[PDB]
Amino acid sequence: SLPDAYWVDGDTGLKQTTKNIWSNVFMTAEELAVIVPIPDALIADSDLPLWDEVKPLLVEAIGKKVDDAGIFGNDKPASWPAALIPGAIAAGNSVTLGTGDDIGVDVATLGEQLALDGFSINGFISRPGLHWSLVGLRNAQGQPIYTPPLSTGLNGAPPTPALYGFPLNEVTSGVWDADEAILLGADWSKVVIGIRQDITFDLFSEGVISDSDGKVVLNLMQQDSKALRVVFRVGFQVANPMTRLNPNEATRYPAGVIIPAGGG
Amino acid sequence: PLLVEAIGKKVDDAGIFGNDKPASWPAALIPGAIAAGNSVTLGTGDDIGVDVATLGEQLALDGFSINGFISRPGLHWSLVGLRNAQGQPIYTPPLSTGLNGAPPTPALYGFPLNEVTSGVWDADEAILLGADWSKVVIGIRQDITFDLFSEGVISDSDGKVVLNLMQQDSKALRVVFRVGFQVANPMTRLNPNEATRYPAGVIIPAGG
Amino acid sequence: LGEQLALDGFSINGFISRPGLHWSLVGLRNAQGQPIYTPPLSTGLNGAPPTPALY
Amino acid sequence: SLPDAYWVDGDTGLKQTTKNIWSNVFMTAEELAVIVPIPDALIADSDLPLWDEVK
Amino acid sequence: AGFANIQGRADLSDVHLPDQVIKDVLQTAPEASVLLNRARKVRMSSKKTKQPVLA
Repeated sequence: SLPDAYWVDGDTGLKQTTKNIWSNVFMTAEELAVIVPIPDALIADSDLPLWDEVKPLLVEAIGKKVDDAGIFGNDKPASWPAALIPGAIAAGNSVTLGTGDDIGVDVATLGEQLALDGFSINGFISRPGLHWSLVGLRNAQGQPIYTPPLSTGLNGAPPTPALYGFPLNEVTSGVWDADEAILLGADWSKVVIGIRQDITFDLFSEGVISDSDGKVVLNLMQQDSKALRVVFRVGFQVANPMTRLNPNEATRYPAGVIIPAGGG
Repeated sequence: PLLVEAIGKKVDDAGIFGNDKPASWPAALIPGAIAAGNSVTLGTGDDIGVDVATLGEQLALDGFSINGFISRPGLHWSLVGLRNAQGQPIYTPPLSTGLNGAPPTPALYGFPLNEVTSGVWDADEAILLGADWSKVVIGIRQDITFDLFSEGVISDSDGKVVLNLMQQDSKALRVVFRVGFQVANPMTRLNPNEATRYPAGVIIPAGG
Repeated sequence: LGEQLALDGFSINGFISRPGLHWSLVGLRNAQGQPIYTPPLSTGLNGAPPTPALY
Repeated sequence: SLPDAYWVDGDTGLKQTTKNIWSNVFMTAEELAVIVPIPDALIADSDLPLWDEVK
Repeated sequence: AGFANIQGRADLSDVHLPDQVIKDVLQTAPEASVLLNRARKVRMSSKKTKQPVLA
């Protein structure tokens, strides 16, 4: 909340009282992890150094799951808040593509909804291939719109990938769903990742891999084998403070999304 | 800091919109322009630029020249999203505008577009206010003053004690500020009629 | 075509094309009858066409 | 609760698991206070120091 | 019992499993006034001031 102040009815008028209120926000860590067993006869006689080769791909495979949970809400832990795209849709910070004349007016509609919530866009993330779909679209006059008129001719090189001077940042890791969104815009300072345990690798020469019902499937000592375990603990928060322009938590959100048009 | 902000909010709400205004103070800028007839309805012509030029002409007919605006939250992004009937950009020169390029500094006709980011702006009353800001004066009598109390009482309008700071184990912080407001409309050769001359003008929303 | 390669994760790097495509491009008019291979404001029938290229 | 321990059934007998449990206890602070009023005249007139006497 | 004793979060006290605190309040910065910055500023020294005007 905020306190008030009041006008006093002349000299020796009776002054009034006021108060102020605070509340809480929370963040919860969740765990993702995997194991890679290899028989050490194969480690010894493989020319390829298999433990140094697999680690970069495991680091990359961890990062892919965190994006998919935090942006799109897929496989999301039950304790995490709503993901950026479902949260922006529930708040009403959404724009259906081609409701205006031009994708630039739909992006501008996005900027205005955030400004009316009291936040400003400072960047995007977008679908794979968005840049070439921008060079490929036309005004109702049948001319290109992505560049100044004196640089619209098909012989010339396209510009650096951007909308309104912000880089497009196409999501090339394969996490994106183009049936859900084209573009997400946000104040990226309001999006927070809490590192509880950074990516740690452990290599084991002893013990077992076991089934759900307790059978041993691989014994590391008795079958001349090793296994690599990787673990990450991570929490996610999207932090909307109370702004002056929109007090209501149900409709104030620090991100907005452009979504695909509906079917016939 | 929240009490300094709450004081500044009440000054703007009295001087611009006239809500809960002191009786010794003159008419507030928005009700004052509306009473004088220095008013334009948004979308009376083909783009917001023609209504802004109508506001500029109305002040020139009173003998005053605009030197700046104050304006609704989110206006700049509604201007970059603006297209004519041929589907071209209105807000910047068509010969140098396309979707890759950064928007300009928020402005109309070369004047900064100061959006009011506090909660004061009632966008159901006005979109934009233009004025000669040299004619608007704030008089400071006593700067924001803070005093802390540990003895004494908060009392009712009828002399009854409502909180006793000593006997109920409590303190209180008092903030006080003293201020005057003037909008100065000298006689001009062009409009000697006090009832219709004014140094500010407003664009109001469409319809009722 | 440029978008389809980007949806596979490849970047378009150059072309090869049929005979006479360049003069097919300088003859390119939109449905409003304006040129497209060069911008309408800064090109008219008098001047030399550009060096043969595409994006 | 308290952890148990056990006798192992010979060399290479199978050892057993145990656990421990805790709960919370809560203490709330409460206030007691009184006021003693005295006239300035008595504080001035008194031959014995009235405040350091009452404490 | 011999087997499957394991330490759960439900076995520990609140003093074992505390929440971490951040002391910094989540808020936006206080907005400055319009008129106390746009209007011309004069220092008053009485409840009222007066000026002659040509009429």
